[PDB]
Amino acid sequence: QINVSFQFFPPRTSEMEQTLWNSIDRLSSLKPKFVSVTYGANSGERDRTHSIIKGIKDRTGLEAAPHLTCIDATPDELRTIARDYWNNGIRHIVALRGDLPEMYASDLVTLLKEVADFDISVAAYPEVHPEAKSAQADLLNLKRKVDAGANRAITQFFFDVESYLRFRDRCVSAGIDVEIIPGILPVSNFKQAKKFADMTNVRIPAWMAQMFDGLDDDAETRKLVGANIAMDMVKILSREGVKDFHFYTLNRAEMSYAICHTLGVRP
Amino acid sequence: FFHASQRDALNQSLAEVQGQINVSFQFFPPRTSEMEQTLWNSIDRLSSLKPKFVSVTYGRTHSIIKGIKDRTGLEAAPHLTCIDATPDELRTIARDYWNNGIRHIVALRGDLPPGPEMYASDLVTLLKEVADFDISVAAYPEVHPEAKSAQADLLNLKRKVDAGANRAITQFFFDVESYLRFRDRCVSAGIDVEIIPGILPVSNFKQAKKFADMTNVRIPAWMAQMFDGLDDDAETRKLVGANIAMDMVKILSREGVKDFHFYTLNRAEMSYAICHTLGVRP
Amino acid sequence: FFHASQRDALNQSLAEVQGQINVSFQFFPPRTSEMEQTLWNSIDRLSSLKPKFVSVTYGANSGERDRTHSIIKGIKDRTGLEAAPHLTCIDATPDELRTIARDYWNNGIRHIVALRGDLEMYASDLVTLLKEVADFDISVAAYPEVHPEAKSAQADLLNLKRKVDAGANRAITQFFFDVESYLRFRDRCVSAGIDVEIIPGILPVSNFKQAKKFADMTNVRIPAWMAQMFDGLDDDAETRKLVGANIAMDMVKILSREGVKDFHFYTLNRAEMSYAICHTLGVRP
Amino acid sequence: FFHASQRDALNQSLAEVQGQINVSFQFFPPRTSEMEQTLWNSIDRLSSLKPKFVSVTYGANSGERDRTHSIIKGIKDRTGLEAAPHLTCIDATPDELRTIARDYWNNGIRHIVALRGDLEMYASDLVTLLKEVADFDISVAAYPEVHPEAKSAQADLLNLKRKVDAGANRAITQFFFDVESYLRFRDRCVSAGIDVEIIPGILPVSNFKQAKKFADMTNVRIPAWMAQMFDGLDDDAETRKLVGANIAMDMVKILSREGVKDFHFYTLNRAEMSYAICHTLGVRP
Ligand SMILES: Cc1cc2nc3c(=O)[nH]c(=O)nc-3n(C[C@H](O)[C@H](O)[C@H](O)COP(=O)(O)OP(=O)(O)OC[C@H]3O[C@@H](n4cnc5c(N)ncnc54)[C@H](O)[C@@H]3O)c2cc1C
Ligand SMILES: Cc1cc2nc3c(=O)[nH]c(=O)nc-3n(C[C@H](O)[C@H](O)[C@H](O)COP(=O)(O)OP(=O)(O)OC[C@H]3O[C@@H](n4cnc5c(N)ncnc54)[C@H](O)[C@@H]3O)c2cc1C
Ligand SMILES: Cc1cc2nc3c(=O)[nH]c(=O)nc-3n(C[C@H](O)[C@H](O)[C@H](O)COP(=O)(O)OP(=O)(O)OC[C@H]3O[C@@H](n4cnc5c(N)ncnc54)[C@H](O)[C@@H]3O)c2cc1C
Ligand SMILES: Cc1cc2nc3c(=O)[nH]c(=O)nc-3n(C[C@H](O)[C@H](O)[C@H](O)COP(=O)(O)OP(=O)(O)OC[C@H]3O[C@@H](n4cnc5c(N)ncnc54)[C@H](O)[C@@H]3O)c2cc1C
Ligand SMILES: CN1c2c(nc(N)[nH]c2=O)NC[C@@H]1CNc1ccc(C(=O)N[C@@H](CCC(=O)O)C(=O)O)cc1
Ligand SMILES: CN1c2c(nc(N)[nH]c2=O)NC[C@@H]1CNc1ccc(C(=O)N[C@@H](CCC(=O)O)C(=O)O)cc1
Ligand SMILES: CN1c2c(nc(N)[nH]c2=O)NC[C@@H]1CNc1ccc(C(=O)N[C@@H](CCC(=O)O)C(=O)O)cc1
Ligand SMILES: CN1c2c(nc(N)[nH]c2=O)NC[C@@H]1CNc1ccc(C(=O)N[C@@H](CCC(=O)O)C(=O)O)cc1
Repeated sequence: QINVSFQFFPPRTSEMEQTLWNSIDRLSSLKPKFVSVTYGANSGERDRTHSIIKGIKDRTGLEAAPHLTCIDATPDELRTIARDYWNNGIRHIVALRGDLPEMYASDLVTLLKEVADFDISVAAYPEVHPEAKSAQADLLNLKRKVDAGANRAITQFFFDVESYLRFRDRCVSAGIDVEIIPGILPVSNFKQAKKFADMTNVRIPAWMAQMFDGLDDDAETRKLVGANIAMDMVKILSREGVKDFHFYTLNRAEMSYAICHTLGVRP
Repeated sequence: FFHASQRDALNQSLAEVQGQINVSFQFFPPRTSEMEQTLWNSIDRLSSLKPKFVSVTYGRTHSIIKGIKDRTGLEAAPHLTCIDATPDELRTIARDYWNNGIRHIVALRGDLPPGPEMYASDLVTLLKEVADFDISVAAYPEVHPEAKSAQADLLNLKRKVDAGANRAITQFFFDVESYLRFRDRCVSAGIDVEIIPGILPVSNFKQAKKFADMTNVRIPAWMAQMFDGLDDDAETRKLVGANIAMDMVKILSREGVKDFHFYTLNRAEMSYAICHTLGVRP
Repeated sequence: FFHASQRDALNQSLAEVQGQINVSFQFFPPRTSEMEQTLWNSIDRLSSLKPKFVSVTYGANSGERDRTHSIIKGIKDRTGLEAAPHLTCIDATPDELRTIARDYWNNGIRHIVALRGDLEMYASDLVTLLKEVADFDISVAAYPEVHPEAKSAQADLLNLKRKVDAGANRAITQFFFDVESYLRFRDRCVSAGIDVEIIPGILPVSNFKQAKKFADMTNVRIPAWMAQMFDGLDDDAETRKLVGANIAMDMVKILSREGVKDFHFYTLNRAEMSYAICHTLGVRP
Repeated sequence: FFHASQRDALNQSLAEVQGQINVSFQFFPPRTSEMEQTLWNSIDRLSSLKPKFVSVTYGANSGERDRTHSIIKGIKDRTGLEAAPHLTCIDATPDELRTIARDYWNNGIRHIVALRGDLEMYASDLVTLLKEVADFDISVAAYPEVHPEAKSAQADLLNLKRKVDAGANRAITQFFFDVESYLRFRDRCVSAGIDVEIIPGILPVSNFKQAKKFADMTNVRIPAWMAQMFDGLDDDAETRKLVGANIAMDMVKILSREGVKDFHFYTLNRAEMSYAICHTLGVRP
């Protein structure tokens, strides 16, 4: 069947905290294989990420994976943190280098596997990481992370489906045998999605830009339009063999819940 | 891999139709104060899309038409049936409209009261003489329940067109292939009017399904499965329904359909969004 | 490598159709000494490709019928090719049209492109009138994207059927750049029971600014990618030529693979582009 | 309508890459006054496209090193663009090469295309020698269809790896017409652990007779459809240009869709074709 995972971020306000827990209760009913919580060095720190992870586990029993980065952290610190997480039931970590230099994501994967037999997920970039020397180098890096122990790759979001398909083919050609899980970003706020995409070199098709044109002050239409795009995307990916999806919920459940419904993932 | 590129091509072609598609909206006389307000709010919202025309069902209609015309200046076409009316009484009601600014009328026989020898074709002819109205009639891609056969039903539409109907609006449908095959059959039968698809954006499946079973409109298995389990989830139903309708008009648009009629159920949200995807914007 | 493979397959198939494609060329009466010279140069160059026929337009409401007739005569005497004059009925009475038709027939002109003409009778009326005069080969216009004055796509399609039923044995389309529109229209013609081949009219574009204006007036869609391809080339005739040839070559390659074996070229009296496109279709001297 | 849809998708994607493609142009030392003039005209025309760099060949065993150096200097002073001289080691001793390298570096030449050269040391030896002289940007040749003298495809691939490991930061391919061969080679480079981008060398063909001879000598395959496309055009330069442009435009469109964002053009000192191909890639003045 189809497996799904949901990504959340640490709330910074009382309002967002309420929204998040509402979304977790709603989405947990879909029995995701796992959920994850992002890390922001200047937007919550490791303690806030960990707190949310602990809260999810206690409230839902679901496997919750914290996103752990290695910037401004020492190897000894990372080992101590990893040991603590393991001994506390956290056995899946999304290993990342982090949004800013001594170590790269592959170094963290190796460090984590030395501590314990963690389930590890790493970032993949269908349209190439902005800092990569080349597409070839970025693919060789993903192979490096997988070879170090990563169990699966989760991709940066994309809106050009062929870009993901072509990337998946290159991964297979390179001998990367783990699942390349598409990270899906349901878009309700285009202005913000466009900003993020431009910063990560993610192409926004001309038809998509036109689809959101003139909707700056029409939230309702943006939601229906964005849901249509996301549902169409997962439909095509599903037809192309994708059996795993990771949703960038941005702490909202409505869109991701509905998209999962169309994939047959229901309570 | 082709599925991906085909979708991009479909989406891009849709983005390029911007400002070339005509749309019409259908409303019904409100039965409560809440609906009254909802209706006028929707008319204001939808009026900004500059529809070719809007229509009002008839089971107060005359009032609604005038109100819409005297408020937006849109071509408000009232619906007229052959129920509870005599061939002579349908004439006084017919010239009153022309002597009031109403030149477009949707001619139908009408739903039979729960409890005549005059059909819609007979009604169309009974209007052309009074005056040269713009007559729009109903077409049934999946065949009208009472029709003895598909061909017989098709010939009837032709009869209604030859009588003076300058356009046909279809019963709602969810099987796009059925509409396309029907559109082809119409041309083969010599019907030279466009067969405007009537689109019903579904938010309440339970109710839509009941209406469908009553009008002989088929609900595809994939659609039934798509709405299964959402009886108590209005939010998901709306996103799913919008997706279905948007996918429909997108496919229809690529097939050359440049005219759409929306059964708004007096709500603007869904139809407004579907129009947005078709490039119909304020 | 889907795209790469699809390309090699498309290219090889095109290479294999050599000696199976029929082509026709459309010219217009020269208005200057320079254009007169250009036209005859193009006629000699293109005649070497042995087209099934060539045609010469006649601007409706122009009153320059004699020019069209003169050019047609010149082509026949100079090349021995079948030359078809375009004839419009919007600017002539039935009697005048019958006289014009009879003279054509007696002058050995047995193929006429019957049109209503750019602004009482419609093209179908002209077709009927011509068949009554003599057993002419008659070609008529088809519109994949619907004629701008049609009350509906259905009405326009039934009109084509009327012209064919009246005696037209060839249908030539308005130019287009949306290949899928032509393919869908071809299927719709079958649904309407039209049994004549729908010959695509190909317009090789070198001057985009002018083609865009023409397309806008005729309801012909210019894809966004095409508008982008010509953006910034207003003063670069060389690049426009290469880009336009690429577009036309791609178009006929796809149409060829779909089974089209007849092409009508709107040459604008120039031979270079049409000659090269024909070369890719295996139509060579 | 698979082929039609695939075309529209490919074309729209190409339109959307505008402002994301990097290009470079290769020239050769003019041998006559006419060619000298042609070259500078091409350099001015192409420089307006802001290429990442341009390069100038040096025929091994020619003894005309000065010409290459002179042209490079002229380009830098006239355009301010990065100009890379090609340097071969088959006709010079290590000491001579070190002197040549030092002078380039002191003259502001920081990018060299290091080659063994057309017939003791191999290109990898030159790469190592250059890096020892200074921190040069070094580009080397790659062969998707395997260099004719290689003992095996594996040996040739490992040789590219050796050159990259020695300090080369760019790989530029021999020209090709079999797009799938390049794509497969690109994947094989990843398998070999080569992390530099493999830049496709594009040869826009106008004179097929000459390109065929060159291809035959370099082991580059000419597809049967391509040979057929140029058949019968020996004395038709106009049609050859249109056909060749069509081929190159189709090639970069497919490569672009596959993620290639860097292209190196073998201009043969002419600007027209390369300029137009760049225009389709969104590289415009
Ligand atoms: C699914 C997902 C979740 C994420 N969650 C978060 C989050 O919670 N918090 C946060 O801060 N960020 C997060 N990010 C963003 C991420 O941290 C940034 O993309 C970051 O710049 C790189 O992280 P990485 O793990 O991909 O790094 P790496 O895999 O180390 O890659 C980073 C760059 O270094 C290059 N590289 C690798 N090894 C070498 C080498 N030896 N020499 C030279 N270059 C090399 C790569 O090719 C690449 O360009 C996420 C991204 C994804 C796709
Ligand atoms: C766009 C649209 C708007 C509508 N608006 C309204 C509205 O405002 N009010 C309302 O009351 N209803 C409305 N309806 C519903 C409609 O009135 C019903 O569907 C009704 O059952 C048939 O109407 P008709 O106009 O199709 O009649 P007809 O076209 O006469 O068709 C009815 C049946 O008679 C058959 N038939 C025709 N002539 C003969 C003959 N001589 N002998 C035997 N069989 C024959 C036909 O095949 C068919 O089965 C609407 C429907 C549509 C699609
Ligand atoms: C291959 C080709 C060659 C051409 N050559 C020339 C030329 O040399 N000179 C020139 O002047 N123009 C020329 N034209 C342009 C052409 O004359 C215009 O497109 C003109 O507007 C329509 O001519 P038609 O023959 O298609 O007319 P018709 O087939 O009569 O169609 C014109 C319109 O009338 C409608 N129609 C048909 N019958 C009726 C009816 N009974 N009642 C109401 N509407 C009806 C049709 O649907 C359509 O919208 C050419 C076009 C093509 C595609
Ligand atoms: C982008 C580009 C630019 C060029 N510019 C020029 C130019 O300006 N001037 C000019 O003269 N030529 C030029 N050439 C042609 C080139 O010099 C020839 O292809 C030449 O035959 C090989 O040069 P190379 O640098 O690839 O050599 P190398 O990489 O040394 O390879 C040549 C052969 O030696 C083999 N090989 C490598 N090491 C060993 C070893 N230790 N033992 C045995 N075999 C080995 C390789 O597999 C291969 O078959 C260019 C080619 C390209 C693709
Ligand atoms: C781990 N995230 C991430 C990444 N890639 C990089 N480089 N960095 C990241 O932090 N890829 C996946 C994910 C992307 N995160 C995000 C977060 C917010 C928005 C955004 O546009 N937020 C809007 C709308 C929120 C809403 O839905 O209401 C905002 O205004 O917050 C986009 C992507
Ligand atoms: C003219 N209408 C009509 C017809 N066909 C027949 N036979 N009769 C008709 O009146 N075809 C088109 C249109 C269909 N009308 C309708 C009206 C309501 C609903 C419906 O499902 N109503 C629900 C939900 C309303 C809502 O969205 O709030 C209801 O419970 O009222 C469906 C079709
Ligand atoms: C019979 N023609 C025609 C028609 N459709 C209509 N409505 N009317 C017509 O006359 N369809 C086919 C053909 C199109 N004719 C033309 C004629 C000129 C140009 C044009 O753009 N001419 C430019 C460039 C000429 C050149 O290439 O040198 C010009 O400025 O003349 C386009 C289409
Ligand atoms: C560095 N060149 C090169 C190589 N490979 C090898 N082995 N040797 C080389 O010198 N690969 C890339 C490039 C190819 N150079 C060339 C040079 C000329 C022609 C050629 O066919 N020239 C024709 C036409 C010139 C024109 O277009 O005007 C000629 O007759 O000069 C082809 C490839």
